[PDB]
Amino acid sequence: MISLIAALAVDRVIGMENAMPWNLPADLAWFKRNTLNKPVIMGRHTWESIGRPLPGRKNIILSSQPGTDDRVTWVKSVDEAIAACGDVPEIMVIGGGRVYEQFLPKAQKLYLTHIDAEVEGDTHFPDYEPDDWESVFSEFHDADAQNSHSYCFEILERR
Ligand SMILES: NC(=O)c1ccc[n+]([C@@H]2O[C@H](COP(=O)([O-])OP(=O)(O)OC[C@H]3O[C@@H](n4cnc5c(N)ncnc54)[C@H](OP(=O)(O)O)[C@@H]3O)[C@@H](O)[C@H]2O)c1
Ligand SMILES: Nc1nc(=O)c2nc(CNc3ccc(C(=O)N[C@@H](CCC(=O)O)C(=O)O)cc3)cnc2[nH]1
Repeated sequence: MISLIAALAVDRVIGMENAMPWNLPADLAWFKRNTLNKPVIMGRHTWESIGRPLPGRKNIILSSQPGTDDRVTWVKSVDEAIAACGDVPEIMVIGGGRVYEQFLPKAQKLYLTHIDAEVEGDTHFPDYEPDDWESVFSEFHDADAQNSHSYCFEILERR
C-alpha cells in the first residue's frame, strides 16, 4: 500500500519560499507516529529542508542527479523509488508537491493535517475529490500554548 502524508493550510498550500508561519509540534508528533519503522519517499527539495536523515525510517530521496549523502538511498525515478522500498506493508510518501502529484494516483490512504491558516504559498497538495475518499478517522484540536493554530487530523482511504 502507498500512502501520502501532508500538512495543508487553506487552498491546499503546503510550502512557500520561506519557513511556514506556524508552530505545530502536535502535528510533527503525529507525522512521527505515523512514519516510524516504514520507508519514506521524498523529493530532493524536501530532503534539503529536513537537513538530516529521519531516524528509525528507511529514507529514499528522488533526484535526477547523483546523491550527496550515503546515509540515505537516492533513486532517479518513481519505479526505482518503489523498488527501493522492498516488501513492506506500507510506503509513506512525505512530499513535496512534485512528489505528491506523481504518487497520488497510486495511493490508497491519505494522512492529512488540515491547518486553519491562510497563507500565500508557491506549492500545493494536489487537488483531490472528497467523494473518491472515505474519511475513516478525524480529530479536531484547538490551538494552545504550544501550537499556534487549530488543526484537524484526518485519514482517508480510497473508495
Ligand atoms: N506541509 C507539508 O506537508 C510539506 C511536505 C513536504 C514538503 N513540503 C514543502 O514542499 C516544498 C518542496 O516541494 P517541491 O515540489 O518544490 O519539491 P519536492 O517534490 O520536495 O522535490 C522535487 C525534486 O525531487 C526530484 N524529483 C521529483 N520527481 C522526480 C522524478 N520522477 N525523478 C527524478 N527526480 C525527481 C527533483 O530533484 P532534482 O531537482 O535534484 O532532480 C525535483 O526537483 C518545500 O516548501 C517543503 O517545505 C511541505
Ligand atoms: N503532517 C505532516 N506535517 C509536516 O510538517 C510534514 N512535513 C513534511 C516534510 N518536512 C519535515 C520536516 C521536519 C521533520 C522532522 O524533523 N520530523 C522529526 C521530528 C518530529 C518531532 O519533533 O516529534 C521526526 O522524527 O519525524 C519531518 C518532516 C512531510 N509531511 C508532513 N506531514
